[PDB]
Amino acid sequence: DDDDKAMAGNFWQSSHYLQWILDKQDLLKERQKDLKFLSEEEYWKLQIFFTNVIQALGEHLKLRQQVIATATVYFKRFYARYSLKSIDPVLMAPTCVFLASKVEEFGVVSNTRLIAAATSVLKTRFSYAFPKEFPYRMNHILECEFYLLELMDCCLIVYHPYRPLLQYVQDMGQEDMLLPLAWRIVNDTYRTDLCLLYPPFMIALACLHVACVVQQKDARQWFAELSVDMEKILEIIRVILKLYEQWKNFDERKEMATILSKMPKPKPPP
Amino acid sequence: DKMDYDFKVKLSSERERVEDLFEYEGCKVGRGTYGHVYKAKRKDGKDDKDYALKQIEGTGISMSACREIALLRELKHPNVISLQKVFLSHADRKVWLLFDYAEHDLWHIIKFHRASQLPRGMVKSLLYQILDGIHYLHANWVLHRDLKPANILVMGEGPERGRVKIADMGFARLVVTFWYRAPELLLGARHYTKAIDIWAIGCIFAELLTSEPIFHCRQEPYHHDQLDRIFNVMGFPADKDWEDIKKMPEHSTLMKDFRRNTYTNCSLIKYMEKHKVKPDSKAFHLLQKLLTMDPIKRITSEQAMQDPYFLEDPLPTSDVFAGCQIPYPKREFLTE
Ligand SMILES: COCCN1CCCC12CCN(c1c(Cl)cncc1-c1ccc3c(c1)CS(=O)(=O)N3C)CC2
Repeated sequence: DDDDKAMAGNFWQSSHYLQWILDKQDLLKERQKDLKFLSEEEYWKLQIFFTNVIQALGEHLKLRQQVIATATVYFKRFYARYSLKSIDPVLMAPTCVFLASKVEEFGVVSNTRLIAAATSVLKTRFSYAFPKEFPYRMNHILECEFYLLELMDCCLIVYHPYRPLLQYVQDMGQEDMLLPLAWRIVNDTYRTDLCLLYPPFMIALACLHVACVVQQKDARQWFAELSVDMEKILEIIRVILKLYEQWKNFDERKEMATILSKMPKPKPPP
Repeated sequence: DKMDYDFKVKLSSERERVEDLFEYEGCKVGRGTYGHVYKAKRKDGKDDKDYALKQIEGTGISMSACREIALLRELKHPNVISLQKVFLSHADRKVWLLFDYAEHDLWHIIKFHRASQLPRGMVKSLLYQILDGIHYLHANWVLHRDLKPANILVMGEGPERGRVKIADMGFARLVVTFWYRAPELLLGARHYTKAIDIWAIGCIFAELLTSEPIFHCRQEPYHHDQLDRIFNVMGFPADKDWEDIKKMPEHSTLMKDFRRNTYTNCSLIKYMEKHKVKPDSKAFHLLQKLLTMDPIKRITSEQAMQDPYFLEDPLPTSDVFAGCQIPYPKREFLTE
C-alpha cells in the first residue's frame, strides 16, 4: 500500500493552517452550549469514545491510519462548531470514514459494506454503548455527507504529525527503537483535541519527546537544534502526559451508556 | 433522519443557492461526461465579470469530484485555475463549482490556426507558463494525469490578459483520444507518473509549433494504431534507448504485432523538418528532451524551465498574446 503525498510541504498556505487551527477559548465557548448537559469531564470522555469508533470501522474497512487521522479530524471539526444534538455522532462517525477514504483516493467504500462495517463494529466492539442494531442506512450517510461537506467549506485536505515524525527519526537513526512507540503516541493524541489547536510538526516533536522519556534515550542535544517554540512544544507534552492519566482513570465500558444518555437530544419536526 | 430541526432550517435559510446567485440558463458553453459548464454572470450589479459554472454529473459526490475540490481548495499558482466557490444543492443532490472564466484555450487557438500560423514568441510563452504550472503541481506531489489542449486555458480580455490556466488536474481514473498519452501507458503501465505529464507537454508543444497533433490517430489498455503512429514520427526504440520496455505488460504483444524495420527511416528530426522547424534550433532540442520514449530519460518540469530556448530571443512574457489584439473568437453557446 501507499499514502497520499499531495500538498506535502505546504501546510503554511493550507486550508488547515489558515482556517482550521482554532484558538482554544473560541473552541471552549462553543462547547458551553453542550456543557449544560454533560460536564467538562464527560465531554472529553465522549471524544475518546468516538475517536475509537472512527478507529474500529477504519480498521474493519482495512483503511490506513492516514485516512482515519483525517476521518477523525473531520468529525472533530464538525462538533467543534455544532452541538451534539445537531447530527447523531453515530451517523457522523462513518460519514467521516466514507468521505475521507474518497478525498484521499483510497476508494469508494461501497454502500453495503459501509453499513455492515457500521453494524459490525457496533454489534461487536461496542455493545456496551449501543445495545440495538445501528439504525441508519445509506441515504442518511449521503445526506450527512452534504452537511459535513458544507461545514468544512470543502477544506478536505488535512495533515497529521506522522509525515513530519518520519522525517525527524531519520536523523536520530532509531527506527528499530523509537518510531513504533512515537507512532502510537501520535495515534493516542487523537483521543484529545491537539490537532485542532496545534500544527502537526509540533505534535510530532511532542510525541517524539515523550517517546524519548519512556525508553530513556538521551535526545537533549537534538531538541536544542530547532528554531521552534519550545513552550508551545512543552504545552503539548503536558496534554500528552495528562492523556495517559486520563486513560488510566477512564473506564470507557462502564461509563459510556450513561454519558451518551446525557447527550442533548435532537428536536423533532412539527 | 434524527437530525435537529433548528439546525436544518437555520442552515436551509442561510444556504446560498447557485440559481439565486447566478444567471447561467441558456449560457451553456461546455458539455461532456463530467457534466455541463456555463458562462455565468451574477444577478446583482456588483460586478459585470464572467464566471465558469461547472454542474457535475450524477447525484451525491464522486471520488473524482471529491478529489477535484480537495486539490483546488489548496492549490494556489498564477498558471493554475482557481476555485472561487462550491455550491451544494441539498434538494437534488447536485454539486456546482465556480471558477474564473477563461475565454480561450489551446484547443480553440490551435483549431483557428489549422483552419488558416502561431507566432513563435506566443508558443514559447505558452510553453513556459504550462511548464510553470506543471512544476508547481509536481512540487506538491500532484500529477495532472490527462493534460490536453482542452485543459490548458488562456485568459481573454481582463486583468489576467493572456495568462495560461491549467484545469482538471489530479483525479482522472485510468469518443476519447490517446494522442497526448505516453507510450508506457499504451504498453500497459498501471500508474501515473511525473514523466507522463512531461510527454503530454511534449505533444502539446509540437502541436503549438506545427498546428497538427504530432500523434494524430484514428478513433477506435493496449492501442495498436496509436503506437504505429508514435513509431512513424519517432522511430522504433532501440533496446539501449528504452531498456525496461521488456518489463511492460504488453511487451510481448508489441513484438508480435510490430517490426523495427517498418520504422527504419522514421525519426523526430525528419518529422519536424516536414513542418519547417529546423533541428539545429533550441526549440527542437527542447522538444526532443520532452518527447523521449523511455520515461526515466524524459527531463523534469524544472529542467525544461532552465532550458536555453527560454534565454534565446525573444524572452517569454506574462501576456501570452504580447500586447496585440486577440484574433481568436469568443466561445459560442450550445443547444440540444
Ligand atoms: C473533469 O473535468 C471536466 C471539465 N473540463 C473538461 C475539459 C474542459 C473542462 C470544463 C470547462 N473548463 C473551463 C473553465 Cl474551468 C473555465 N473557463 C472555460 C472553460 C472551458 C469551457 C469550455 C471548453 C473549454 C474550456 C475547452 S472545451 O473544448 O472543453 N470547451 C468547449 C475547463 C475544464
